[PDB]
Amino acid sequence: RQWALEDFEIGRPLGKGKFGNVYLAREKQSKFILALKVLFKAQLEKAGVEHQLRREVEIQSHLRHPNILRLYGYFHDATRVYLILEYAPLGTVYRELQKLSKFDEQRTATYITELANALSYCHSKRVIHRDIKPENLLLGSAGELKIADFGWSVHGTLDYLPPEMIEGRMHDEKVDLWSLGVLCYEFLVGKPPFEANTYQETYKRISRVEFTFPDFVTEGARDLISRLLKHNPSQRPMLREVLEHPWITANSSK
Repeated sequence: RQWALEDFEIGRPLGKGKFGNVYLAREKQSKFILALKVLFKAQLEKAGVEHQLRREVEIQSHLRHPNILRLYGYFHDATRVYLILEYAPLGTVYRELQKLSKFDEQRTATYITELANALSYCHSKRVIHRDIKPENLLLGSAGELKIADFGWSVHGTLDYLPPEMIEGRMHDEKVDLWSLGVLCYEFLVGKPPFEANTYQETYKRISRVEFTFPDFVTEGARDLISRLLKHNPSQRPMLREVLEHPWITANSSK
């Protein structure tokens, strides 16, 4: 007996798919614009077990940072689950990548700075993500990056998974440093570093950490990406060392 669908006005469809739909919406009383993610119960319980996608609402809801999409709350009815999300007006980093082909150094460094900050905050809360793709990075009103509520897709690939995870071995917070490296590279080059024609060859490249730089990538960029993509998790840097890297501080606007 709290938040309910009747408390909202529904707008245009942001996305539709096998698991549900997402719509623009506005709270009747307040009239504030937001997004409403509608998930079909017949899918959660069936496969994506409600277990995995449940309490994670309480953990996610407790995350409050300018670079993390806010989850205001949630509610349900007989057949659906409703997530009340912050609305990101400028779209995904993914679409922007389709548009520009590749980003410049100033834009790449700023984005990495905003990500490292969100991730450092998440670590202090004992929250670790499992692969972050360009399509899961939304853009705020001022153009800032927002890491979207990890999970709850409506319908991450092998290209973004660190070695320890695809190999089945143990993984920890250092998985986030590897992600940072795949992204930095993708922003500057236009495609992820281990891309291949088959899952077979992709795995091989990720496993053996096989990547190369086009001629236009700078030594400063090449040095950061190289420090981040270390097969051994322990060799990867702390998030603080990334925020203080000479190439970041030199091209970032903070």
